[PDB]
Amino acid sequence: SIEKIWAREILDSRGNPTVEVDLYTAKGLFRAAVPSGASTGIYEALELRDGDKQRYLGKGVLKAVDHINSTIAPALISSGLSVVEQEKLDNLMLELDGTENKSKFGANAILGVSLAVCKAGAAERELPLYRHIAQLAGNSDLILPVPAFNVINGGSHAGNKLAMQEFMILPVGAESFRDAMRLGAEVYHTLKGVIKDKYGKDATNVGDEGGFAPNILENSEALELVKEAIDKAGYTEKIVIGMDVAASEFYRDGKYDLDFKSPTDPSRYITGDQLGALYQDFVRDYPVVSIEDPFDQDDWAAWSKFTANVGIQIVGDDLTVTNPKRIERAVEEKACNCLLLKVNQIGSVTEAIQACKLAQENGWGVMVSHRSGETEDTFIADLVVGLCTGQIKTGAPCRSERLAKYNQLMRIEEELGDEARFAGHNFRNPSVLH
Amino acid sequence: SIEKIWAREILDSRGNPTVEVDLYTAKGLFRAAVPSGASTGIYEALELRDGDKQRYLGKGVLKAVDHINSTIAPALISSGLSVVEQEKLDNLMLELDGTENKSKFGANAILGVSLAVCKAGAAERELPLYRHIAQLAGNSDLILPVPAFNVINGGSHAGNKLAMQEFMILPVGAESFRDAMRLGAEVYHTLKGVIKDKYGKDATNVGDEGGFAPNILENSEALELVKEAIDKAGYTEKIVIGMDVAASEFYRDGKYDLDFKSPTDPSRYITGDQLGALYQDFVRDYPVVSIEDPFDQDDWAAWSKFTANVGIQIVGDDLTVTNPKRIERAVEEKACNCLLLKVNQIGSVTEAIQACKLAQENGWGVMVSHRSGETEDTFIADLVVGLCTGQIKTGAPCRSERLAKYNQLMRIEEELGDEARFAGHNFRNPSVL
Ligand SMILES: [Cl-]
Ligand SMILES: [Mg+2]
Ligand SMILES: [Mg+2]
Ligand SMILES: [Mg+2]
Repeated sequence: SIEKIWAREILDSRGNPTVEVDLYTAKGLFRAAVPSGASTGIYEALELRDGDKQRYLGKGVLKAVDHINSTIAPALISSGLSVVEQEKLDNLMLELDGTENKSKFGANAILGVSLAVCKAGAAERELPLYRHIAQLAGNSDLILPVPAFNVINGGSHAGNKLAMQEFMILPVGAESFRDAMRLGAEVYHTLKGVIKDKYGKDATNVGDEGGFAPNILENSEALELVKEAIDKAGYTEKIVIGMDVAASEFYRDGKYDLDFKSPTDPSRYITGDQLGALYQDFVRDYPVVSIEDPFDQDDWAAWSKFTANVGIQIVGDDLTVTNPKRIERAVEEKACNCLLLKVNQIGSVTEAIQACKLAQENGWGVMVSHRSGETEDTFIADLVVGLCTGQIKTGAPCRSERLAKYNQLMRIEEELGDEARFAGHNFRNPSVLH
Repeated sequence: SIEKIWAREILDSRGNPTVEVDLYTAKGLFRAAVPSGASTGIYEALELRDGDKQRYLGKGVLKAVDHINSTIAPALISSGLSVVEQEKLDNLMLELDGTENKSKFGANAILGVSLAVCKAGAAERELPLYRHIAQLAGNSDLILPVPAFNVINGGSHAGNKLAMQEFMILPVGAESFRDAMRLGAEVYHTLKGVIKDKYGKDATNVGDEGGFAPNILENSEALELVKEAIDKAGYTEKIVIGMDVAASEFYRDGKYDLDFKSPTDPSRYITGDQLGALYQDFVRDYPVVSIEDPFDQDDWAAWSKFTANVGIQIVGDDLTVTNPKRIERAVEEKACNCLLLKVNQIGSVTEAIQACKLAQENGWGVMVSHRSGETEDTFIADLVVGLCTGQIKTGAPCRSERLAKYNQLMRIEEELGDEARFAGHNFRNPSVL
């Protein structure tokens, strides 16, 4: 039932071009936009960039836009398939591309259409997007996720020495999602004053995801600042800490560099075992309940060893790239126990849902995720609810490419009323709350 | 007519609560959100905050929301008025409020509904939002505005010694609005590198509007950095600079302090004349074609004198605070020649349009503006096009509460097709195009 499709180039939260797709049906216009990461794993589906240095510094996405309007569009229209057939329409583009990593049209082109298709499908069945997604996934009793706000940005997301990428707070003890937003925001505002008083005002500017980017090096200090903010806000024991190390960003010849943003100096490099011993101290001295990408995307041995020696959540991101093939290996080698779900790491809604179900069926938790480069699109809000993962990270409660998703989640909770439950302390496995 | 009105509390780009309204008609759902404003004041409309220091540091807006759901909503529904009747519906809310500055219900409450009504009205007319606004204002020759990107911040918006508040780049030489976005984005990224190499990576983070706030004191240094970025990007002949001094922030005992962020010392204070002399140098040495709030909101003498002695655009912000009465005085005293248009500062769509037309009818330019605390709402994009102001400032090309507007403007340009026209070098008076 697809009448027409038109893609365009828009700008993401960092000012870089990205793909946006408008899809028309008898129900009206449905548009979606595609995110873009900065710390991208080498195994992620291909993000097709034009490479025209004389334009957007080679970051244009006209090629991906043209593939959509000139090749993908006519094909989906010809199929005559209803937009409710997410799997059939997605597989169609997959075949049309014909490559494993979507290197012909680009994962950004395919995903742009896939997303618009899903929104049109929900309208076709007269249902909110989150409910439609739930049916596509095979879920009934939906639930609001615990939000993980990245309030201190480091790594390749900020201008500071801080090597680790994200320090997140999770309002596990909130009464509802709306309440979770309040605690998150309150801690964030308290944290601004905590940082300002110790490092000055020039340390309250933010990184790509809205978290403060203080001029610090020690990751322990970041944790200390967050913990102090939590306590000062009066939410100790109601808010826990999450981390995204994104170790692949500072992996240097088997070793790890916790100061890679400074002039290269191998003498400061540390081994995997040392890095792991550091994490143990963090989990011991701080309320750290989740650590994402603690080791390089290829350093499997380190993942298995660490995970087997911790009782917290270990999240695969660059390790798994929302890819079933990589997920299968991680589950067999018990490399981690949670999957970070990024629709643009694989390239289609169908594959993302499949990756999610695969993790869930193996006892893994699943945290839906934005990319460091986001747009005003809010698809992941409805996605996390429909997939009942119980957890999502989509930024600090700062910068609207972040708030747009959090605001949408509050609207979802409002619409569901007493039909949905907050994940709370069961963010790892909310299927028990039903 | 209106079937239902439901308001809720959402978070703005800084993490503070604000008002969002859902308006229902036979046509469907129409929602809009309100940007950050001011709770206190004497001229501008005031936003109503809860004041509960225990909740959101006292920045909640539950009261404003309550007024919409338990008061405004039922009143507008009963009237049976069509959403196409913007003026009548807005007037009804103004009378329901009673105050002169919308201090009872809150400017954020009234504007929220006003914005939703306008979006719903456009649907009833079966027209895009920018077109509906154009008809409400009496315009037909729509025009795409030149964007003014705030890439370097100072004053109260930064932790540096830099006194002046905003340093913007305007792609007046762009071929279209889409092209203007590319130029702005390319210069922004180029600027980031220039700052990283000169000040260090630790100075490449962004402020509330997405611009950079390097540790600098000299205002000429900020201009120098922007100029270098423009040149390095290769657009020296297509991009000019706009400034927002926000002089009210450093106005001291009838004088001005270009280092007010340092320990008080009136011996460094400068007079209006001296401050104007500095601007004179900025205009001669850099491609500055526009300066906002060069003097205090009450220092009328300095405004009129400066405007009469320069040829650049002079924009009233705190001076005019989007207020008809203030605008009238500024017009009669020739204090400035451009109105910064902040819808939430007046409180209603109807009143904002009237303030815009008042300015335009008096030979003034008009630059639509965002607020420090923005939302994912894109209303002002359609507004600047429908009003044909020729210029808008809604952030650096960074942080989506800014990009949402810019992307929407690109969609509008695309929608206009061949009829699309870019203000370009005539951003001050697109009336000629
Ligand atoms: Cl403002
Ligand atoms: Mg990454
Ligand atoms: Mg990650
Ligand atoms: Mg101003």
